[PDB]
Amino acid sequence: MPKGSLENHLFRRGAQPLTWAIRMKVAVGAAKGLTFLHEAKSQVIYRDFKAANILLDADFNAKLSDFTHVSTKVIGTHGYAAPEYVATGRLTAKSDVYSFGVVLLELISGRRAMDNYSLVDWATPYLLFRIMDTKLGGQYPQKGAFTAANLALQCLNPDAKLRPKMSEVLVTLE
Amino acid sequence: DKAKRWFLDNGSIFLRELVADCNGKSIPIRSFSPEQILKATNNFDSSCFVSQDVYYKWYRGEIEDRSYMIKRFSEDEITGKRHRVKEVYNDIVLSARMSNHSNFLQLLGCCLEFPFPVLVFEFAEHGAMNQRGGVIVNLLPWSVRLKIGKEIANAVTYLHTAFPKIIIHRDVKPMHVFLDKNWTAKLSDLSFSISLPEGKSRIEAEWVLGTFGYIDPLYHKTCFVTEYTDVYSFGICLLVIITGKPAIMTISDGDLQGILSLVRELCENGKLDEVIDPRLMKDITSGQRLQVEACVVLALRCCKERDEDRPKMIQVAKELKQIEASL
Amino acid sequence: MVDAVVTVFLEKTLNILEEKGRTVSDYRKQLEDLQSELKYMQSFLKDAERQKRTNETLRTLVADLRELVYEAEDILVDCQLADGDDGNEQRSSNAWLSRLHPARVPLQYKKSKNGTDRWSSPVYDHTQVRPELLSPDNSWLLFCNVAFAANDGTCERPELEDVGKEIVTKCKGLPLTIKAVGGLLLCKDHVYHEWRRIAEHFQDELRGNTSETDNVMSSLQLSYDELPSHLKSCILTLSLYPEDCVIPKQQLVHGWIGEGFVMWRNGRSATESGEDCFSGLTNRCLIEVVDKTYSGTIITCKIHDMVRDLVIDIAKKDSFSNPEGLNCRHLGISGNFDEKQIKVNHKLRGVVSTTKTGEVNKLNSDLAKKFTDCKYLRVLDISKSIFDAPLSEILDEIASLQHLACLSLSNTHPLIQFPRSMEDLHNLQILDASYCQNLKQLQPCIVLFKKLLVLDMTNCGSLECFPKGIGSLVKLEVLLGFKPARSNNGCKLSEVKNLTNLRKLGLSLTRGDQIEEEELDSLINLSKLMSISINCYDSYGDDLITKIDALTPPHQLHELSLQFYPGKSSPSWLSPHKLPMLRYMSICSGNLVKMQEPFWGNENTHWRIEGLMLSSLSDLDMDWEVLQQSMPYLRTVTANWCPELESFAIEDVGFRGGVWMKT
Repeated sequence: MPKGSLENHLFRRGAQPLTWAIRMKVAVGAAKGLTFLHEAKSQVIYRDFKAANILLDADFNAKLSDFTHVSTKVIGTHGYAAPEYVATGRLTAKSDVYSFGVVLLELISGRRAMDNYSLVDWATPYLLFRIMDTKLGGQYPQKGAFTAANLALQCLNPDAKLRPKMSEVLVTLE
Repeated sequence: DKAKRWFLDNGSIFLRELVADCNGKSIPIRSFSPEQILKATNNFDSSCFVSQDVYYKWYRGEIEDRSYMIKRFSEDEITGKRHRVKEVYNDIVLSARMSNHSNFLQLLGCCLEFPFPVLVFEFAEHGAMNQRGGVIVNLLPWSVRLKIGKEIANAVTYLHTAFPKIIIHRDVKPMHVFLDKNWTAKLSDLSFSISLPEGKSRIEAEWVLGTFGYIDPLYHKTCFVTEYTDVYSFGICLLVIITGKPAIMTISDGDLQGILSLVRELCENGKLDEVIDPRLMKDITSGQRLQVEACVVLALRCCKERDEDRPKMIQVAKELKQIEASL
Repeated sequence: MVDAVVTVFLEKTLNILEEKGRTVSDYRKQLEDLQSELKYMQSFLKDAERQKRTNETLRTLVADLRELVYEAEDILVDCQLADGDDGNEQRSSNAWLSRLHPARVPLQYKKSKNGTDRWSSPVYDHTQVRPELLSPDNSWLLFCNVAFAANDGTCERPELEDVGKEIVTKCKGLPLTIKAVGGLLLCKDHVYHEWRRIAEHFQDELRGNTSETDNVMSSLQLSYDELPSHLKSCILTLSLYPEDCVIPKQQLVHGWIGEGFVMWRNGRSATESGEDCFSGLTNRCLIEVVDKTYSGTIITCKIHDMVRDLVIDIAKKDSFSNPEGLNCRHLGISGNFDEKQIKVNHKLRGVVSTTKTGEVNKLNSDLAKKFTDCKYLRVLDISKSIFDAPLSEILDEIASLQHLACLSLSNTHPLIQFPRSMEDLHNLQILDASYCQNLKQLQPCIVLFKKLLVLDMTNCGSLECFPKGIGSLVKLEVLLGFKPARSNNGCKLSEVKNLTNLRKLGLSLTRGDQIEEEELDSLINLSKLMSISINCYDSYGDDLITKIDALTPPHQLHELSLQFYPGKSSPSWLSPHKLPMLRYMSICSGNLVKMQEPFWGNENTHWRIEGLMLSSLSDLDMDWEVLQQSMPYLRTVTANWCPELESFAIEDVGFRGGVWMKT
């Protein structure tokens, strides 16, 4: 194990100041890996896209690795899961796109979906209200992050007819 | 044989869980013999089988002069997991303690020389309600649909309200709700239940469990089972009654449909006159399509995403019993 | 507890003198010359057991006197069930008949100046409710409420009120002490100088404490022994319960009545004296009421901590309980607390199981064999227990345990057969296996011993449903779970006509042929029958309710409680016209849609009842004002789970039961 995952660095219990704007570069490295991981084949759905699988290397390389009726649901144990991985059961590409959108919503912000209300309940209202992150000082004036924020907004749409895709999410980010 | 030490073990932890639940002040349970219950179930493999589930298989059976429903438990699916074996005895003693309502599928005994307590119940004359309706080879009318509506609702609010501690079972499917000759909804198998302690109605669910489609997305997303957890999973349990359509539903292309996905967009679009299980359009439904519209607006209002706006099961029971006023 | 045991001894003799089947001897004339001096002793033994306090020299002698009163009643027990040449015990009594009074020569002056109670019977529900300490102008009005409590606690003749100020000002107005010394002062209330006596008896023990936790610790050891000794022996045995468990009276009242702490000769036999002495002991506020039924009968009850350690160290200074130290009276098995294996000893008056409402004493097969190692173990009730072997072949050694009078094997699962070691026991004055859902056979050897008082086989489905001739016994006062049998089978109601002593009985009905046509009139001439209960749990065929309907009860009743009744109408005998003086009524879970108009029948006849339960039943449609105009006498109506009923009073009669008191 190189360093541990993103919440092993960002959420490392309210400590470890992250970086400047390479968290977007970590996220696009994750997407660059995942696109030939699961779309350069005929069809693969990643089944497990959550921040406890996105690990980090020495140069902060987010190389993803190591990933039927089941009653105890476990796939997407928090808000990583999709609104139609509530009613369907079939793992489509919208589920991996939606979990990628919520980990991007994490990496611009730095808040998980726990309850003392979740990330969707506060992201789509608080919109310019792009003053959402308060840990960093250089988070605001980069202003490609408003484009990435609207990308997360268009990525966290509920319906599966106007989706993004893991290939064309690199275009709006770079 | 080793059926005796099977009895000595399961009676031990049965009595333990029963007196831990309700102080040993039980209901008239009565035991049976394998020569009785095996001839009842016809050795577990017949057409007197009713319906599968994960832990258990509902059968029909017949002891002398009287048929019954029987519930087994799949030993091969339980015997290695300790949360399952501590869950199943909560299931049977919670149904035993719960039989004091005339709307739960009341208990007649439990037979314990097995490895796991294959337990009898009374005999509702129809079969299990499947994810459409009556499973005996035949449709069921409209008045019994609303009747089994409020007779699911008051039973599940007996689950929520009736005790010092409140208990949830977090999957009210329409697969569970059985059905007798007098057309009442003897709800069964209180079998995926957590017992959360007193005062507070909000506990962190240690696993997260039960019947995809019927998850209550807030319990999906936050991993804590709560006072509102069944309010979603009853609501589409109402809607499976109304549309007659399963929760894992396809239309020609790989099951991208729950009923809650259909209805809340079909309301402003279709004006609600397509959600009423159209094979029950040979019913006349003269003025009682208004109570159909009322109960489906009720169902979507108790299935929404801000759980503070949801009614609680006492209010859903009061409202869907007061929409009886068409009579 | 020296005063406590002399009364049960002399009342045991007062019962057993009238047999006169053994008169040509010497050891039967000496009983009158054994009780005559004890009638002399109990004139001063009460004050001797409080001059006991702050004096060691009476613990040298009268403790041994107490421990030989048990010996004296025990050899009398040996003479009772001897049935042979028991001529060796004529000098065993003479070993102490010439030796008690050498301990009374030290009792020559310590007075220098009745086994039943009078104030036990009327009960007065005293539980009215920094908030601990109060002013003497606020303590004293509530102390009059607790203390007098007969005229709703008022102040009639002022000569009793300055003394009414002087006790409560010593204890500074802390609550449960004024509760205890009010509960004592229910009783006498006659004259001034008796309160001057107990006022000095309260004043002297406060001269040497100077600590509020030592100023209230004994503030009621005087109200422990200024009360009649048959209930003084009755409070002390509930020390054998842990710190805040809630004690059920169908364990400890049976524990009292089994080994004999409750006395009766005047007709009113068994539970009507047991709950009498319990209700008296709760008038004295030693025991507080936890739970009510609809009917106001009491179920479970708790203590306070600072009085339970008082009765604990009374037991410590009494050689009674906490058997860490072998000279103790009777064992209390609690939940996994007796891995020491409290050894076999002859002293050993009994045992009682005790749990904290939610646990199980896991207890091995060896210590039930240690139970049957005893000889004189007159209560044996192992209630909330599990076992690694069936109770049949581990309680099969009760043939060596003859003089038993109590066993409540309730909620104990390996009980597939009552043992065939139960023929040659002859007292066995109560038994019940209540709520025990596994009894494949209830043996016909219990039709032999003619004196059992309770017989609860209640809420237990699995049963062949009785032995044959249950009318051959006469002294059954409470028989819950009768279950009449089939035609060439078991028991019938037509022979329980032969009973007359019953008060609370129960019976479950499944088919139509448990009852029978000429058997339907079997409950008219039950004289003092008081509360029939019914659990018609099953009806596969409708033949049960078609001819249940003329099973008339005794006209005298107190608590009619039928709890399933699968008929859709009323049973059509429940009327003021057919049962006039019934007090309490309860309908539990069934499917009775409406009732006959002969349920009400109010042309001149009204219910004259007092409480009503309509609990969990998805069938009814009645009206509240109809129930007022039909039932003019009510305290409460506890109805909780019954819809199509919302014309009734309380806020959700389908879902949450307001008990609906009357103002």
